[PDB]
Amino acid sequence: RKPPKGMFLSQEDVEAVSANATAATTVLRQLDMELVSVKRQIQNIKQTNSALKEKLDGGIEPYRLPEVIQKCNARWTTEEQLLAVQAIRKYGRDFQAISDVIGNKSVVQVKNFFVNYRRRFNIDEVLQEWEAE
Amino acid sequence: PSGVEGAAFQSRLPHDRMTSQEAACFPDIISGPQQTQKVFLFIRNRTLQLWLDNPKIQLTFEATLQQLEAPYNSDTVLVHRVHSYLERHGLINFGIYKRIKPLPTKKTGKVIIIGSGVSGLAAARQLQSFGMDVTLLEARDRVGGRVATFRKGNYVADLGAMVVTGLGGNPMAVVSKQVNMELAKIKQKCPLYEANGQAVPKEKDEMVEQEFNRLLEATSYLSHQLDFNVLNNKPVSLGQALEVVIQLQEKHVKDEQIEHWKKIVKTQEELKELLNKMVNLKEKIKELHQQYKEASEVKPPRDITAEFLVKSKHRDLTALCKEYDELAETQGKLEEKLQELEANPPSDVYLSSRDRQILDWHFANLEFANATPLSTLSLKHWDQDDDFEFTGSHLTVRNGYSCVPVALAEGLDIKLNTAVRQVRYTASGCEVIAVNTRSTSQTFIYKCDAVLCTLPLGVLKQQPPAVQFVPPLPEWKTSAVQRMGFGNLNKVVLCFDRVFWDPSVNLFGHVGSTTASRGELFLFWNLYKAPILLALVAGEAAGIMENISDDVIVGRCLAILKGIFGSSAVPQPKETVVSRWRADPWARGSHSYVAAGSSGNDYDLMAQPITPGPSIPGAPQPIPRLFFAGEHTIRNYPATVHGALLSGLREAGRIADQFLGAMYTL
Ligand SMILES: Cc1cc2nc3c(=O)[nH]c(=O)nc-3n(C[C@H](O)[C@H](O)[C@H](O)COP(=O)(O)OP(=O)(O)OC[C@H]3O[C@@H](n4cnc5c(N)ncnc54)[C@H](O)[C@@H]3O)c2cc1C
Repeated sequence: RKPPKGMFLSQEDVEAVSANATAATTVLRQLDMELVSVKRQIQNIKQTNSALKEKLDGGIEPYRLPEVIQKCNARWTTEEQLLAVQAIRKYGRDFQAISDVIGNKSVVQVKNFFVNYRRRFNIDEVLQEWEAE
Repeated sequence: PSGVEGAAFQSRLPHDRMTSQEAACFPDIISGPQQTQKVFLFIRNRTLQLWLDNPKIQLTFEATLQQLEAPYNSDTVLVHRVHSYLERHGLINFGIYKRIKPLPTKKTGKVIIIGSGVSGLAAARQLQSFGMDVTLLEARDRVGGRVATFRKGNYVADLGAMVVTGLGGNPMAVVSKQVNMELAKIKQKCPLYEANGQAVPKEKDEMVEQEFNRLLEATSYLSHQLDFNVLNNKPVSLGQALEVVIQLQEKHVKDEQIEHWKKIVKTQEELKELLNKMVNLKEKIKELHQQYKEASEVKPPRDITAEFLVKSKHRDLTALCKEYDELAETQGKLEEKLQELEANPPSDVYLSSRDRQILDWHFANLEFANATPLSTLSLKHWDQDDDFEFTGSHLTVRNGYSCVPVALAEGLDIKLNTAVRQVRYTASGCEVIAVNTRSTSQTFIYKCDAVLCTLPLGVLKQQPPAVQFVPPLPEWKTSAVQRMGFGNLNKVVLCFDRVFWDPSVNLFGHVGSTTASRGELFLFWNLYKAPILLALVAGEAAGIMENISDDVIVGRCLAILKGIFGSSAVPQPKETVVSRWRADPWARGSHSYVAAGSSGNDYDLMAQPITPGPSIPGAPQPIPRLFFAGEHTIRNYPATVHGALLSGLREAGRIADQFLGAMYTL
């Protein structure tokens, strides 16, 4: 009921290899040409990817910066409030980006700023200006 | 097995069940209660055992009843019926045995037997044993037919039959006790040596052999499960089926390579798309870095928009440097997956050249086994007789198989050099017309009640005919003769002054360099006391090699042998012989086979006797006159000495039932 292990025989393939005097050698040349053209496309893309790696030579090492470490202070200086209002204008509600810019404020502290100074920095208006872009 | 159950087995009967033939002779018993059947079966089995324990002497009804206990020796007529059954059909008191009751005073009925091979000889003994007048007509100057033995000096080698194919269930077991056959077992270890002369490595030899067996199972799957038995209104052969199966394995190799290299491109194009992302992101990073640099040139103190510009470009740049680092890790994962894939390819080929040549040896060996090219064998039916194969190892007849027919010939009336030309059969009787093979104008007429034809299938096939039937054989017989296959297989006997080969190895192969020549001198046998090597010519090579001379064939044999054992180790042979069974006009081939578009049923058709028309119109349905035995007439043991023997025993029983009556059937 099952053909022996590692032996492949299907109704479809038997009918395909029979039914002509040279259906066998047709089907086996078809797959030889399919194979050579797939190996063509490999050599093609290997040379393309080899050229793309020439352009990545160096990595991004000369274009990297040091990381600045500083403790999440809850005191908003006027400097930091002014940085926030601009970050809101540039980034919208991306609280993570706003936090990274200011440098010493956690993501929740930024979300509090949105609530505490909504009226006084017209944060509604600033977000509408961002949405318009 | 053993006991009474072993006697059933050794006589090819089921110990616990009544056969179809028994049902015909004992309908009262088999239709009757199950208790009486067990009594019948025991009597039968016990009677067989008594014969088998000592087949050197006749087993009489009296002696049988003597050794039966109660309740089995109760019914004496049942025991007499069973004994007569077994005797009549050659299950007991067959072959060469001392008779306790000397042959009857007056002979009853007259039978002509055409051919003095094992089938003819065995029938002749039985008919004479039953009290009939028997004469055998034989075209050759000897008995045995396709049992032919070469004898010169102390060299002895069989050009025809040479192997007993196991003793378990084999009637030749009984004959080996009756006649001195030096049966020596054949060790099946067979090393192969390629065309160059180098042995095939043990690792490779097993790889190819296993593949051969898997290829065969595969054809069986094709036949039974997929029903691939007709193609273009033509029956499919075993050879065709094997090509189709092989082609599909080559296809699968290519399909696996295809989908493997397709995985490499899919990964390579995933990498291409990633590297383009990285080139463009590196260009943005380069530009954004410059902008941060420029915004930092504006030295402090500075307004808060200028400060924001520095801080926001710093953020934007590290965010893009994160992205590039993630993409750079994914680049490493895809690049290692390409080494994985490129290190582990599937198979390059299904079979190499050396592989395919070794495989062709296994196909040649199968062509030897069926005595015909694989393109001729029925896919469905080529192995129909496998289930009846005997147990035990195969044995060589070391003193020459001719000892058997020569022994069976003793006491029989055999006209040698007598070639039958015509067989006439009518409601009144038969007339066999034959000539002397030497002076063919000298004509003989044999008048008889019945003719038993053991002419080979190759002879029956001859067009134009060697033997004419009057009236002609009916189409149901002639079509069976046409459909049945008659193959070919030849031997080359090489007699030397000394042994230059391994004396502990009975056989060894030679792998030919081409498929066309795969059967040519493909196997050598070392079976005899004297230094004799026997080379086989199987498959398509058999027929072709008959038109090449002995000197050239023997030269090709030595060439091969020099390759395996070294040029100075192989002398010129003292004596050589080459068989040509297809050329032989009293054979015209070697073995029957189930050809494509034939079946086992054609063997039954070959065995069926012919009944002539009535002599005068409106006269009653006459008696059967022309009977058939031989190798080619026995469905379950075709193409063998034991089959021939059994077919002879069968027909003697049928003829005697007909012309002497069967008292035992009441
Ligand atoms: C090379 C070879 C190897 C073999 N090896 C084996 C083996 O290892 N084991 C095995 O079991 N079997 C083997 N056999 C098969 C075995 O030899 C036969 O199956 C068996 O001997 C045939 O017996 P038969 O009586 O049916 O036919 P045959 O033995 O051929 O007898 C028929 C007789 O009819 C005669 N005849 C033909 N035409 C006429 C005519 N016009 N008038 C009168 N007589 C005629 C013939 O000369 C012959 O004597 C082998 C056969 C060959 C060729």
